[PDB]
Amino acid sequence: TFGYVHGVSGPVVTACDMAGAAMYELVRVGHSELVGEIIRLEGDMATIQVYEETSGVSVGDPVLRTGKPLSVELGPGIMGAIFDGIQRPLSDISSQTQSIYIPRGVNVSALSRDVKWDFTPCKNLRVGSHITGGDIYGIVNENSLIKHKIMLPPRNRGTVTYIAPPGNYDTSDVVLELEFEGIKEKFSMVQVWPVRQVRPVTEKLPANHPLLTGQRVLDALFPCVQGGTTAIGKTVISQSLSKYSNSDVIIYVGCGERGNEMSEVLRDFPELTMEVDGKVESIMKRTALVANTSNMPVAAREASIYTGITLSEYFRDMGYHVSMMADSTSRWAEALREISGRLAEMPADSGYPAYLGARLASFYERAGRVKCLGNPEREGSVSIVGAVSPPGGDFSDPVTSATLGIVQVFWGLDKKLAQRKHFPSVNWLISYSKYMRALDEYYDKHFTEFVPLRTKAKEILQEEEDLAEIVQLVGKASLAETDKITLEVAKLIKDDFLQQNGYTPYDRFCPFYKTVGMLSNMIAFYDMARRAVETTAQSDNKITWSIIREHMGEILYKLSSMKFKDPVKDGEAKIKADYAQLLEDMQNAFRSLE
Amino acid sequence: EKKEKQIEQQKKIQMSNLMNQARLKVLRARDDLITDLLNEAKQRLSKVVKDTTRYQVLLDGLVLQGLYQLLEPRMIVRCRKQDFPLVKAAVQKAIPVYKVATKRDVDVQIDQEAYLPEEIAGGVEIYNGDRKIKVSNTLESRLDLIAQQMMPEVRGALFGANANRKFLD
Amino acid sequence: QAAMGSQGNLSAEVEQATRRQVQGMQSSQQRNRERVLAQLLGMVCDVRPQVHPN
Amino acid sequence: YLSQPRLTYKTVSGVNGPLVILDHVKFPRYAEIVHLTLPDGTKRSGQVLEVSGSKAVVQVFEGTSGIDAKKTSCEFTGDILRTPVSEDMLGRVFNGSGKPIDRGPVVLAEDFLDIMGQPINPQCRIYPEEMIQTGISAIDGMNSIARGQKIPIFSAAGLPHNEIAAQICRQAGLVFAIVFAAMGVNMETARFFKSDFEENGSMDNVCLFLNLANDPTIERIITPRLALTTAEFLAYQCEKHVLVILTDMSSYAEALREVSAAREEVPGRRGFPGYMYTDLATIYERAGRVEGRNGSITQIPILTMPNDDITHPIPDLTGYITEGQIYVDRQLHNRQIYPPINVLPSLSRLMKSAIGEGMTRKDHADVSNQLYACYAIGKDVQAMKAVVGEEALTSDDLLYLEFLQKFERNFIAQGPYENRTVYETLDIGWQLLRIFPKEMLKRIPQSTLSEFYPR
Repeated sequence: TFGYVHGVSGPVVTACDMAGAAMYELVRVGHSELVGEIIRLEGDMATIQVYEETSGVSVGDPVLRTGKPLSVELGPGIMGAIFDGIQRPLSDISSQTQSIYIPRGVNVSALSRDVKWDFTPCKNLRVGSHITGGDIYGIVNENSLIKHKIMLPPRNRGTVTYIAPPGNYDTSDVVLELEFEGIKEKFSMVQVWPVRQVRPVTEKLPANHPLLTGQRVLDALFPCVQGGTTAIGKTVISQSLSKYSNSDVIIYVGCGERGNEMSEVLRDFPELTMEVDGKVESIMKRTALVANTSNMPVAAREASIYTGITLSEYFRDMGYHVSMMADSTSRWAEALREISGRLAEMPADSGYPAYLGARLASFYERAGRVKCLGNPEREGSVSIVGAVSPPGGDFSDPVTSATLGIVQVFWGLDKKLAQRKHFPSVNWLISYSKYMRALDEYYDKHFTEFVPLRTKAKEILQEEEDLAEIVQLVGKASLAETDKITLEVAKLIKDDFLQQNGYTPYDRFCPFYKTVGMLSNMIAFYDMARRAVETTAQSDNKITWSIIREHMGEILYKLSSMKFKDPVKDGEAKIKADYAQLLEDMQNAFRSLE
Repeated sequence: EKKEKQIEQQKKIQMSNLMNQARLKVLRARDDLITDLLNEAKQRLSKVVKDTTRYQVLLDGLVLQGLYQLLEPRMIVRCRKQDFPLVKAAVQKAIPVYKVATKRDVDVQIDQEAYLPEEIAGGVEIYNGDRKIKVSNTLESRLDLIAQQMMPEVRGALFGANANRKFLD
Repeated sequence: QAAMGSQGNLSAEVEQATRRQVQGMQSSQQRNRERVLAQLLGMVCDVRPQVHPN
Repeated sequence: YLSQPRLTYKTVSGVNGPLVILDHVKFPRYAEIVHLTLPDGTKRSGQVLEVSGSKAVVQVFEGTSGIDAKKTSCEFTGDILRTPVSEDMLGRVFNGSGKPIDRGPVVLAEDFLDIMGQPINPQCRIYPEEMIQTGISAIDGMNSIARGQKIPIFSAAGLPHNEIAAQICRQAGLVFAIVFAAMGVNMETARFFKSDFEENGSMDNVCLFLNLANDPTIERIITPRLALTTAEFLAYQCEKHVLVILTDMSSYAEALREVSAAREEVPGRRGFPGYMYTDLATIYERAGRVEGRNGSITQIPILTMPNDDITHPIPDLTGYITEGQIYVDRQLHNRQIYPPINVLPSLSRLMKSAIGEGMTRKDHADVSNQLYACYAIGKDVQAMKAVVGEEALTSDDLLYLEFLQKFERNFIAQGPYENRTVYETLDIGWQLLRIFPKEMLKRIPQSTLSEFYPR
């Protein structure tokens, strides 16, 4: 029931007199209730990994034992809240203490126990019916948007002997009491699930709906579907992906990033607005956060990825389409490197452990569209977005090549354009998306001419990477004029189409008609240029690429002006009314040449 | 017109050093007021050595405060030649207190071979058996402990509180 | 003569600024050097022995 | 209060490098402060790195030379390392341990703050949005700094990184205390920041912590902690604006690799310890604004990349904690450019929301994005000129080489006493963008080109 500190070294506390304590269960190290897990057992002792800085713990200090592993409180009151790695609400610590500091070993409920939520049961149930795990026994209007379907915890079943009437309840008032073989158990609105155990589900379905991002890269080139696992101002693309998704729940985490980058999140996220049926609403009515800066200790950083995926696994099981943004994945593996370095564990490659190919695997493979466990016919889905952060600009670090064997979509920055910002780039040697065949039924239905555009837009780019090595060696001399165009539309795509300034108001979200509209006008220009060379080639009036630049200098700026269209201040059919006029001036700019 | 600019720049240094030695004169003359405050408190603590009954219930705690810092089976007390009739009357009062506390046994004696200096002005210095660990609570180690932790309150009481320190008291 | 003369005459107000606040901070010392000395003698004579982690 | 008396030990059961391993210690506390007395009578102080039952491992600051097992006292204070802070330490010169070397008195404390830091809730922090006009056109017109940004000056050995920094302290202001911390610097650099702050007449606002090159090495672990604790006192309790200058943060990590070597942990990347990320994140993250307090800490550390490698573990782990960086390169230093600031790997992650309409000017964000793309292109044409020669270059690529001769002399190259405003920097930046015709500025929209280009 009780222990004593035998010795500390950083965040590694060795405690004596812990005979029957388990692995990965929590304790309370020290006089001031610092939480900490158990990562070893040596006869009578137990080596503790601590989630707070241990400066000031003496020997002989009490180590109180809990009977549970590391777990989160899943219930009503998650939407809008901001958590750390071990799920302490930073908005309830900023008011209960009235101070700007987080105390050491502070204890507060992760969900507020005083506020009253309205309860409305499922209407297909009665007093005396059989209930099983995952069965929804009540719906709570958490806010205007997200109904909060109270479900039974998995590994629980019985027969209903008491269910609460429709009224206002705080999260401790007992609603359900199921009868089992003998034992009866009384239930609440808050369930407790361990952050390293996967929440059970009946079936895992193939994913087929496109998850639409805001970037022109990975919407056109490397697409992602509702349930896929992607990876990638790596931190300015990451949170500009989370702020513009078409999901139901946004679960942003930050796994060890800069401090004033966490000040930018909690300033822009409440002030964002999202349209609903007539009204507009704030997006923090559907968005939970996990706030972990690099300032915070290294064990609590590692559990900030498990805290994010267990929140998004709970809201999947209601039937929603959540989307988890797992920012700074390589800072999470850096927490695993430092944690195992304190335990004298033999590192395999570059100081990283050997189980890094399993710990990153035990995260990404909780995604995917599922058929939810329980009777009222639900279908949920989690889409995981990573954010890889390779050290030193070298792409053979052991976090990338461990991720390549796990994820389904992957796009990474270039080799040359890593220290100098040209954002985004492509890196065709490892970039891929295996959902390119699984999105052809969608593409012919709604856009129906984009897939002929994409194969040519990948053909200009895959041919310029051949020619750029030879212009760096020959120098534009062994180039017939039909290839000096492909050097220049690929310069026009990688500067104007692919390159997206995500922190300007006119490009923080690029809708998919605008991406196809931007791609239609360039591939039309490539077909009108390469006919203006090839039809006047062997005889005189040889229209080269040089002649095209002098007379059409104002039109290639206007092709570089297609990204300055704001998709809100301008219309949807106003942008398309200004793209076709660029086509009718592009068609009238080669009739002057021929 | 370069020797002109050289003097004006050097005048900025001569202004800055006369303004710098102004501060350190004040801050030394503040640190002399504290030094004569502890010097005033030491001799007023040298009128607590007198009256022999207030000092008797001061060594009663000062001996037992050594016996709770180290919990050892053998300890020895090293005191002055003057008040050795008082430390013998102060050690024996602790043994009924120290033994019912902690449920331990003990053997405590007093050094007769190497006394404290007769300038220490009171206090006791409890060793253990092998003389390797030592607690030192004279009146001067008690003065130079509680004073160093009370320089926040001594500064606010003697020379007025800071005006621009808004938060945290 | 305006460089040497505007140093030493400024060095008069350097040494006149200090004596105004040296005499100020030692006039506030004598008011309550008995509020502190009733305190830091009372806490020296207030020994209280304990044993914190068993 | 600590009203118990302190246990003085004489049980030193092993010395090994910079460590002293005691034994028979009665309930030792982690991160404690001891006070060792050597046989000859001198005193060093140390800190506990590990307790295990009855034995402690003391990290002696001034090195363990002369410390034996027989007559070496170790008085355990029973407290973590607390520094004395006040407002009258603005104007003093302390050494790397916090002892004064201005021939003056000790600090009379207003409070006792724990030097290791106590972290701030991210929910109650203000985002740094108000821009600091630093004068220098390369770190203002393209890499702007806000009040509260942690931003290092990456440099190497020999480059004028201590003259670049002292220029910012003369020129910082909006569009103000200084807490300087010298770690392992030479005598001629500490002579330089002193004589610059003396001559400027701002010595009543500067608090210098000097750990010179012959000052002991393991004091450099606590020297940026002793300086930043003063800053977090002067900014959050005194409501002042603080500029913290941590020069040669490379000399932090070589004294941290030193203490982990003889401790024999698991070494990380290039022999540096495992916990180097969260240790520099302990230091760099003590910055920014908070809610309800009008003070701020703007951090400018200074590095030296060894062999000018930006992929060394000191600038690569610093670039993951701080918000942008300022790069000082060697190639522009040989070409007599001051300041030699390479804007291609430089960055300010707080520039995007600190500039714009209503803060500086309408066209700030568009000029810097175009001055980026012209310098990044004309450095590629210069490497294409080395292959095919000067003759095989088109007439719209004798413009990009025209830009580089006028970018690094009229915009970058400044002179150490120019206080160029944020409007004077931009008005330089448009006469460089009139080098090109209007139909090549492809990063600037039509709404700003119709107003700002033709003059």
